[PDB]
Amino acid sequence: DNCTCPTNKMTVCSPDGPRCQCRALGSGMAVDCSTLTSKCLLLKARMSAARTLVRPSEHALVDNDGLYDPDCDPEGRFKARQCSVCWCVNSVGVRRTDKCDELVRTHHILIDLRHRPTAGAFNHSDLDAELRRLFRERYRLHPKFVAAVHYEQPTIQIELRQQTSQKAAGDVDIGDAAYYFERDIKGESLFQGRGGLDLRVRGEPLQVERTLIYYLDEIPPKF
Amino acid sequence: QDNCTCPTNKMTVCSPDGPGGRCQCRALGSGMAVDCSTLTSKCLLLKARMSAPKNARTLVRPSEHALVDNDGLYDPDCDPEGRFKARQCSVCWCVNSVGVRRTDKGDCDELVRTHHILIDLRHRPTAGAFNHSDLDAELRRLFRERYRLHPKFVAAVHYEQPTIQIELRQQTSQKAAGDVDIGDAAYYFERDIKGESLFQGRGGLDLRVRGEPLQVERTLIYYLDEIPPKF
Amino acid sequence: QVQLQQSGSELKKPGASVKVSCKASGYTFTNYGMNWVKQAPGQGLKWMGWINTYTGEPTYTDDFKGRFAFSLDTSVSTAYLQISSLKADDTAVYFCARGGFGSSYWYFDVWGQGSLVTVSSASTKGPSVFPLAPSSGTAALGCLVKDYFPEPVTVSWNSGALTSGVHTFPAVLQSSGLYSLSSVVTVPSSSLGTQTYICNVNHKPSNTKVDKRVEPK
Amino acid sequence: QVQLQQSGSELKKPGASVKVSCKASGYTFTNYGMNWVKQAPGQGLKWMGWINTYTGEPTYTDDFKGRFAFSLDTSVSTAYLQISSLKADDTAVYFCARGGFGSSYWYFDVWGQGSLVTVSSASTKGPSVFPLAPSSKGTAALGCLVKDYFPEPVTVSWNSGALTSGVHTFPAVLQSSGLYSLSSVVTVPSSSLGTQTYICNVNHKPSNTKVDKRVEPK
Amino acid sequence: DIQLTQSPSSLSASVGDRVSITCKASQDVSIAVAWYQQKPGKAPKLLIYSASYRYTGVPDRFSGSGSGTDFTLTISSLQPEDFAVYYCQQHYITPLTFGAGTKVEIKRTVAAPSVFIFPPSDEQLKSGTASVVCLLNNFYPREAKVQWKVDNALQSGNSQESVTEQDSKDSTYSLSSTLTLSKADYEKHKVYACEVTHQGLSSPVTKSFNRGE
Amino acid sequence: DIQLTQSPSSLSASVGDRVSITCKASQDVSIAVAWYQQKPGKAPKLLIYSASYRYTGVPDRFSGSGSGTDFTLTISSLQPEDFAVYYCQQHYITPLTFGAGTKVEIKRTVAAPSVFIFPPSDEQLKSGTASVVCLLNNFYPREAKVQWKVDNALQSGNSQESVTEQDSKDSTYSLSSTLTLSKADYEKHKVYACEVTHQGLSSPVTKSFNRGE
Ligand SMILES: *[C@@H]1O[C@H](CO)[C@@H](O[C@@H]2O[C@H](CO)[C@@H](O)[C@H](O)[C@H]2NC(C)=O)[C@H](O)[C@H]1NC(C)=O
Ligand SMILES: *[C@@H]1O[C@H](CO)[C@@H](O)[C@H](O)[C@H]1NC(C)=O
Ligand SMILES: OC[C@H]1O[C@H](O)[C@@H](O)[C@@H](O)[C@@H]1O
Repeated sequence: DNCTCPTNKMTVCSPDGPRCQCRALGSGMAVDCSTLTSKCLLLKARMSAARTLVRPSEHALVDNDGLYDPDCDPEGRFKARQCSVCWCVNSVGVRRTDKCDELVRTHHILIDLRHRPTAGAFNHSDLDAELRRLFRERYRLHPKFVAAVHYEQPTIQIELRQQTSQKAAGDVDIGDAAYYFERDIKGESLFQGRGGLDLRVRGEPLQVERTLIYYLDEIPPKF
Repeated sequence: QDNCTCPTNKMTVCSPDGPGGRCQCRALGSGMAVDCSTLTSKCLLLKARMSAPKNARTLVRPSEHALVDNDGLYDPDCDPEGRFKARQCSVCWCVNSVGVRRTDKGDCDELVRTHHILIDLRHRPTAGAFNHSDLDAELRRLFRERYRLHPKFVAAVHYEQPTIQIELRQQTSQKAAGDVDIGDAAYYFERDIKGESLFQGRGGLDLRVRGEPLQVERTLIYYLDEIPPKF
Repeated sequence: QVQLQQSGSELKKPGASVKVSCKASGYTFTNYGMNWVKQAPGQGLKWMGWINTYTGEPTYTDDFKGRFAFSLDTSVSTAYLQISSLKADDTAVYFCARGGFGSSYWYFDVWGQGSLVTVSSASTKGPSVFPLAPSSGTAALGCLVKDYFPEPVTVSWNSGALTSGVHTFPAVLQSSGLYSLSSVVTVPSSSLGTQTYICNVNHKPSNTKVDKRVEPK
Repeated sequence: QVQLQQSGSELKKPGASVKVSCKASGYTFTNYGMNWVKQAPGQGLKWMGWINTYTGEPTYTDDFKGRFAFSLDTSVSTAYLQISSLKADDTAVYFCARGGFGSSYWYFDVWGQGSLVTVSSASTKGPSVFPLAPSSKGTAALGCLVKDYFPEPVTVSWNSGALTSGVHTFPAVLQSSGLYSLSSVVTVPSSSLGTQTYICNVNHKPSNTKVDKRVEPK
Repeated sequence: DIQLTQSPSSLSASVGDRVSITCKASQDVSIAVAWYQQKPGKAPKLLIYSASYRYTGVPDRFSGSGSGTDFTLTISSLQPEDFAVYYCQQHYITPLTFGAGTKVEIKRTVAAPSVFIFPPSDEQLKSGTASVVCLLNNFYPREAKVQWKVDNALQSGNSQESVTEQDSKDSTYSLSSTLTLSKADYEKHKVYACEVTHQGLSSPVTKSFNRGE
Repeated sequence: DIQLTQSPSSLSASVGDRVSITCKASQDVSIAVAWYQQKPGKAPKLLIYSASYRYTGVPDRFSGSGSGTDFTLTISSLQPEDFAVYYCQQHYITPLTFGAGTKVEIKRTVAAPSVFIFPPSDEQLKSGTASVVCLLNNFYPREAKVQWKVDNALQSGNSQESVTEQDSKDSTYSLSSTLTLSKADYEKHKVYACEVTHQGLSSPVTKSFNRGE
């Protein structure tokens, strides 16, 4: 009965237009709720949001590059330069230089999942069909941008491929689809009203134990 | 088991080729003799994993020019005691005792100890209810029994559904001889959570709180060193 | 052998409560959500909400909040629908139907057989049976079966020897809260003077059995 | 009402097969492993192996593999134990017992009641009943020897149940013939001999054998 | 809620025909549309999910297509077991919602109703109520209009209709219209007429009587 | 496999006694040792896991300690319901293994057996077999030796023993030893003797008979 934003729960929605209007948390930008939101704006939402949970020390180290509140352009893309210490980032916001003429697009993504061993049988055909269904239906990615699915039990790989010339105006970007998928796998749906990914293959609910994601840019990193 | 095994380290080769035909296990990728009744150092385990002969079959490898959200993996240099060498390298940096980079990359006077570790686990929401008391007792039991960590080094457990936190604390001065290091327990725990037990013959971690299984969806691990990192 | 087995038909007065059960067998109950779908008489399907069997959490819709409650007993793989403060437009078949835990699995692959819940203030009453007499080469004649509760009545003609050309209409619920139907048959008009036509009406809830002769007036 | 319910007792010939079921109720079957434990008559517990109900994979031990098979039907929350090429030393109670999937949960909290499997080439046979007569030479002892029956059990009473004090009916022994035998004895006052009559009432329901044997001084 | 506009509400077809049913969603739902079949007295059965994926065991003459807002269920060669009601459903977001249904019925040639009118019986009259019944027998297709006039005054709100399902032998419908009046109202008037409009009739048909004749 | 050496194999104790049962593992098993209790005809019940953790509902008097190779189950004050068999189990690695069990039995004062010998009946002899029975009645503790001599020759391999469970009234045991011979072997010898050694007897007791007396 109220306004929702199916493609972005990190919003506040009110019937304010001529009509539901949904604004992104942490920026206030109006959101198109019929397509995926850019990873850059979703990171700003995440960073703008503890009870007895402790916070890590500002001096703690992690085994990753560190989370940050990025700068986005008026179309919601990462600004090419992120910053005292500055660096260039690609279209999924990953640093590609050391600490920026253009925003280099990530045109190929490798997603490597390992699932928990399970009694229900399935094979590559089943996985290929199901993951392709999910990427079109849940992540709104056009079918041609899933390039390949690979399976060697218990590892699943999905290759996404989307060259600049092949991405039409309005197409969901593989980088945003990959981010929504990554968060879903970690038990955080970014959707509103769509439940979880709830991956099931040939009828078998699957549990993913480990996710690795590799990003390949149209221009190589300069390190 | 009918043949030799190494309960605390499956990244080994075991032979009844020891003195008097006794069992002996040696680490893969380094060759260090392994004590199969205590945890192997993280450094030597990383060397074993890097040495692992993968058969990709139809899986693809990431391109050499591909970027990752991580710092990247590498085969570390370990000292004769199995500790990370302070410097890791043609480009170089210093690491702390859990092998994490704590300086900028250059071209290291001490191995700075990681003395506090925060493990943050979010589990899948479940109908089964449990409280802090249950979780605290169960994680302490698992750290003592599975990882052989003394409970005095589990400094705290926190719980705000569905997020579990474990705080490990351990000064070098607090360690009796042979005590398991929190850095090694944390690594075995991390790999268990990712569905890769480093034990041989002990199944998975199989975390349950009231016998009811929990499914971990998201893991974060934070390392605090005895001196701050130098970036 | 994957199946959902629901409880039987219910008849309730306005203001009462009802609890419908849905017993799963042949699969792991907590691997799937349970959905509740309403189908009023002659109408389409309306989704009421669902319950996550793994978390126990119900989700209701705006039209089914407050006096509707979804619950579970996982130990016996059963889901329940409770409706309180019943009113007449709760009269419907209620289905339970299995789905997943997110939208790419929120189609329903396995369904219960449905539980009919009828809400009425009427009391059990047997029908009155009136002739629809053939008008003074084909004639029509019939029996009007009026003012009964609850459903059903059965109607036969000449104890089942006459079936050709018989139409027994679905019952209609009148504004009184009682049901009414007619049963008609077309016969050769030449047969009115010699063949006897009797409608046999049975209303088991009231133990009513009526044989009504239908003759030209 | 967390429960494991096993199938009933089995009697098989050497070379035959048996399938024991273990039905779980009151909990989610695929959340727990199912373990199989053997207990031969008079002996201790022996772990045979287990089956991971989530992955479907059985793990056997050196002593229980080959002609032992663990399987499942998760649709009816049931685990099965199949033993083929049965031999007499398979005679035992088999328990199913629930545990977890990793070693810090590999202790058994919920157990089935056990299924007795007896393996024998013997055919049904009622006992012969012989007197253990009281010595002709305080307290006397007398008895009935209940020899060469199959299968178990026999029941024994004295004087139709009127005599209970001082009765000992021993557990049966399996003889090398494959037939069971037991004795039932009673101690009585020496002075009662010859003024009190003593009759052992022996029932072997499998053969419908009913014997009343008066025991007298010879 | 997402509204689904399912068309047509009914269609007639013959065994062997190709049949298409459409579902229009009120906003873009990607490919998240399912289709179900339902027979009388039975639960719905899943046919298609995610617009085009056939559920296990569904005959391959059922197929689905579409994305965004417009979806189509196609039955390529209709079989007797396929005469039923079909529903689309969106599974894009909660609340999950359904189209209003499409009844697929058996095509036959046009048949005009035979029309009969029945006065109330004397037995009913003495009880206080008069039911007047107009019967439309064995007609096709279903669409039919029945109007009551009492001393030439068009009646509104005091009649109820009932219709059979298609006859198992000749695929026609029959229908009754029952006009209910108190005895007192019934005896205030003389001429009772029902007027039937149906496409197999060249002109509408009236059946009438005088009360007490 | 990890071998568990469980000690003692049996022990006699009184209600009120502190009872300790030990389990030694053949290699270091961390704290991964469980203890079970089993009564006749029943499944085992879990008492303790991970060496010291009481399972739900297990009374406070049961406790566990130990780590590495040496473990102990303690019943701080034995109660009437605690006479049973107890087993340790390691749950450190697969294959899971058990100790051989400890039977906890009721202590009472020493009671020597009454000893009786029974020749074969004439009826049995007609059948081709002779059973000779030696009875030890109402003795405590359980340990007893029964030896057969036939014309002074010690017998081996041709007897079987059976023992009752502790009597519910006086806590004693009774035992039979049955010597079985063919008729032909039985009639080759005259003197049949059973000799009973038991700590309640200052000297071993012989009961004997002559065949055919
Ligand atoms: C993967 O498993 C699927 C499902 O069992 C197999 O699909 C079947 O394949 C045969 C032969 O092509 C067809 O006749 C069946 O109709 C298929 N069934 C379904 C449900 O798709 C498939 O062949 C397997 N693939 C491989 C490479 O092993
Ligand atoms: C936590 O729950 C357990 C089990 O229900 C109960 O025994 C215990 O007292 C609880 N503890 C606290 C601190 O609430
Ligand atoms: O703490 C467990 C408890 O959490 C929430 O309140 C709900 O998800 C319940 O269904 C569940 O039983």
